[PDB]
Amino acid sequence: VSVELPKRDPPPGVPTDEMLLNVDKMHDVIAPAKLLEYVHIGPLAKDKEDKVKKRYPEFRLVNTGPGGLSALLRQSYNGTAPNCCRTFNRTHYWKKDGKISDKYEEGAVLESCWPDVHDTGKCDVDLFDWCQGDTFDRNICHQWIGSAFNRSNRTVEGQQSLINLYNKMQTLCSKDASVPICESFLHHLRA
Amino acid sequence: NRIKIAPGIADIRDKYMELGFNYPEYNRAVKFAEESYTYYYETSPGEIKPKFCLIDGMSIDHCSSFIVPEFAKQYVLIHGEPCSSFKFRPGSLIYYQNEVTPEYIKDLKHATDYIASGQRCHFIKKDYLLGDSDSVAKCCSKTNTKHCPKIFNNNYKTEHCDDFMTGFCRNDPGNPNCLEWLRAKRKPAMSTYSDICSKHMDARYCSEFIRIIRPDYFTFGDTALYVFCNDHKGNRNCWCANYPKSNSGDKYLGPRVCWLHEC
Repeated sequence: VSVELPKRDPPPGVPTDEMLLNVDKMHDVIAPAKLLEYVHIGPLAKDKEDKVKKRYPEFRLVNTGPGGLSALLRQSYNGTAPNCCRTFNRTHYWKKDGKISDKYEEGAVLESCWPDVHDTGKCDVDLFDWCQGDTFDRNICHQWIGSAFNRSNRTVEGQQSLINLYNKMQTLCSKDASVPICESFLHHLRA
Repeated sequence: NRIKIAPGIADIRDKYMELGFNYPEYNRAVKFAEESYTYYYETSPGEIKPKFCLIDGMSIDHCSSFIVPEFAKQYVLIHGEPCSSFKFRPGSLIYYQNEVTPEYIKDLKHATDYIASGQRCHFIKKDYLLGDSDSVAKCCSKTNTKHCPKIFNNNYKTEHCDDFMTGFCRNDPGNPNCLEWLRAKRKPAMSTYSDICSKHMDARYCSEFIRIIRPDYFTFGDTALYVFCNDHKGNRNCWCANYPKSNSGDKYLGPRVCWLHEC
């Protein structure tokens, strides 16, 4: 082709909010994400996507858009019972170096447990053992008992766990009602 | 040779590229579309598809050059249909019509380096996007909600703001936003205010907290009261829940509360 081809200059691109997203600063956005909810994290490299996969084992990396535009999709809650059944405030914790924290530092791994985990009935088996003996905290055990009395049973596991909890509490209190947990059980039965 | 471009009877953004070659039947035409409008609406319901054919190995930034920055704050770029564009006209969409077919495009690319492949620009509408903890603090605290997603700005009907508000409301428990977050009656809010009120039970927001929880979740207030009335045993207001007598602290608990007409 002897004739030189006319070359149109591409227009100067302007980035969006989506393409200016850094996954390193999105730990307060990704953590409260619910199930089947997308959290776009902007462009991502291979080392960065491996790092994100390690820091968020509960999520999945979905390449939504070209240029590495990825999003995280929550798949399951990996929170263990001992870590987040003993408190109502904590929703997720960063685990690293064999220790648990509520503050983010580099190299940590997110661990989130189900919203209103107590209402589901997973915490009953743990707090039943934790609320007898020297490990009895009055606030947490009392609030757990009170919220167990007023519980919206949505799933079959909910009713099953509630019935097991009532049976175990009744048996333990028939054994002895002077223990603080049976005192709280009797108080909330009266209430 | 004999390269030319002519606008057609359609809109100005679409044109015809004309080749006049020595071979008589290569004197042909190709309908190509290049965009020159900054979009402020949707080409199709719920989506924007500018005619910019983003070629492979090219920065995605240019794909957003055709959208107003205000309108693009809540659109995300996804993969589009495969397309072809001239290398010397990066992003000139090629219409696969009549003799134009992807096989012909591949043959032309093999013959000469005036053709590249890629994907059509495709923006979908989901919601606004946050990128740092400062924007989350702005959205959840409701100080500045000009650009905040529905999930983080929905008047505390979902637990997306629970973690931030848990620490935010310990500084100022009397904030109307904190009380309206408490009024959602989720466990983090009630436990945070139980911890707050175990030390400041003599404050107005604790009266409102007690009015909110009871009678469904009284267990989050009683505990708080207990703590307060075991720390401030000298408070004249804890003298019904915690009687000053050393042996008789539960003197007026339960139905006995009515034996003292001050309680």
